[PDB]
Amino acid sequence: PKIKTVRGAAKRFKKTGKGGFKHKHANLRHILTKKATKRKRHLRPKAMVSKGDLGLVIACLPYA
Amino acid sequence: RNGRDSEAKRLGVKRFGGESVLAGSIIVRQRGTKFHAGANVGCGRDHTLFAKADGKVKFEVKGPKNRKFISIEAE
Amino acid sequence: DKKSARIRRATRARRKLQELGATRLVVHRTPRHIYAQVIAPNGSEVLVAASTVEKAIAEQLKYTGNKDAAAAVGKAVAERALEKGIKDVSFDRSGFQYHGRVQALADAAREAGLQF
Amino acid sequence: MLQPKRTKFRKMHKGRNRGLAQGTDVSFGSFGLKAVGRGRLTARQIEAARRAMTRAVKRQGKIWIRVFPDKPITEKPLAVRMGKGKGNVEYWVALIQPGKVLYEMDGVPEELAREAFKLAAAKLPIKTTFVTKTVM
Amino acid sequence: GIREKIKLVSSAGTGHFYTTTKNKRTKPEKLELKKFDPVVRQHVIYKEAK
RNA sequence: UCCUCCUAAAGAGUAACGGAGGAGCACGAAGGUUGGCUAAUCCUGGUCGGACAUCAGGAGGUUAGUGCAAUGGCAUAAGCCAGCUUGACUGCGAGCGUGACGGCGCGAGCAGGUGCGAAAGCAGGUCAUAGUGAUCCGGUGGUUCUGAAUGGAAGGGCCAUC
Repeated sequence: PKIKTVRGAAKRFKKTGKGGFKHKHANLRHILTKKATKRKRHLRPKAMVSKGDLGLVIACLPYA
Repeated sequence: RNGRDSEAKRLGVKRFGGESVLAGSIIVRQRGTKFHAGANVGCGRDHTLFAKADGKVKFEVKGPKNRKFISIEAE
Repeated sequence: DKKSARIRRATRARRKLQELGATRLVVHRTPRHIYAQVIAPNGSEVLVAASTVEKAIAEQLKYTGNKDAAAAVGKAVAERALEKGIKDVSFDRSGFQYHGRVQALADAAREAGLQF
Repeated sequence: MLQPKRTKFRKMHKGRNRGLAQGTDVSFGSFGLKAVGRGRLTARQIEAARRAMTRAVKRQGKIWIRVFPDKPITEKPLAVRMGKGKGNVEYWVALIQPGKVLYEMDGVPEELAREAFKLAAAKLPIKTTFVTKTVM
Repeated sequence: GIREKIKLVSSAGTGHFYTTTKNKRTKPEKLELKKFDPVVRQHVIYKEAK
């Protein structure tokens, strides 16, 4: 049978032109009053997946 | 009733005398001001010293209290 | 001590101008003969000075050490600085409140070309 | 039983006894007992030596003690496994390096001084020698 | 943590708001800081609210 | 779990059921700026008043203080007082520090619009280092971004926040 994509992974990573992956930062959901605007502002833009965990991401979504 | 400790903050001098640095690079990480900002050097809110211009970093002693200063010369 | 209090008062401003690296107009005030000087950023040389202590400027005003004297010195420094070439400067109170003679000298200087 | 008062900390590290003695000269009396060996003296040993000399001199002259314990030593209770924290303080010891002057004395004849110090040294765990105050 | 969180609502029609904390026990009156509203790009009065 | 010192061997880091202590906050001011001021402890005189209230002078130079444990720092004061204020602002951010990663920290400078000062200038919270919890699910406000025949709506997405 063909490989099954990890659906949870497919909802959090998007593939880019050079084979990288972009993901949303993981600290901007709640408990935001006590956070400085500088830290919230920097977490807004999407970021690239690090090299160390890139191999893990490749296995999770081999098709996308 | 002991056994508690805090994660080390990795303070200390990051750039030493006589080596070129880029603008905005951290030179010294410190709790207080062991070294005071000199020329082309800025002091952060946590007393971090960073380069405000590109050049060579040097240390010197100045003032009536012989307190240490960090400067940058455009070389 | 009056001098020690004054130096302590002006130390922060002097250091701020020194690190900023800009020509500064420094004024010294006394019960008579208000002085004024222009200092290079390095602080080692005087670009130009004026005051009411010299006969060249003390032969007109009735009495040295008043509002009129401050305006004359403040004006006097102006054309000298303009003739020299330097235009922008930083005023230094030198621990003197910017209220009376000091203000009059600065007001005369700024309206005479040395905007700051 | 010499012991400090309200020390900053109850326990301290074992450390090491390397180095060389500092107080190597007679400073108060005319005769003294110098330490030849290296080791530590407990408070009990210092008291025992002091009592021996005072009796020997028959409360004649002056006695100076140039060493203070100022160092707690712990000891685990019997039938206690390793770990579970530092042991409780038991006794205080003074670290002695070679050349250290232990006791000083004055106001007695040299002959009587020698036997008095010899009796004290017999109750100490370190080799000792008799010294006399030097002129400069 | 007696200090509790409030919402500062711009006096302008825009829905933008700030969030902060205050102590109702000591300072029960409303808060009327003057802050910058980016929707209208002007400094306006902000009123305290839930 | 987090913070400070030592262990830790003069860069960083470094274990033990090793030795000492703290935090799960507080503050619309204790924040910003402008102006001004400089302690502890002792000696002498003086009603209650007395070793220790307040006043005057002298030695002293920070042994004081710094909202909270400790370390480092602090006279240009970061310590103390007063006026005016909301920069405890929005969109960014060269370049660095720190982590396996998630992440965390510092930051000149640019645009917009503000506060203090005559002005140069300072201000993107607090002398710094603890005061904190990922994702999922769901709530509240804004935004035709989407909205499975069409026009709407429901529901999702994005932004702010619980």
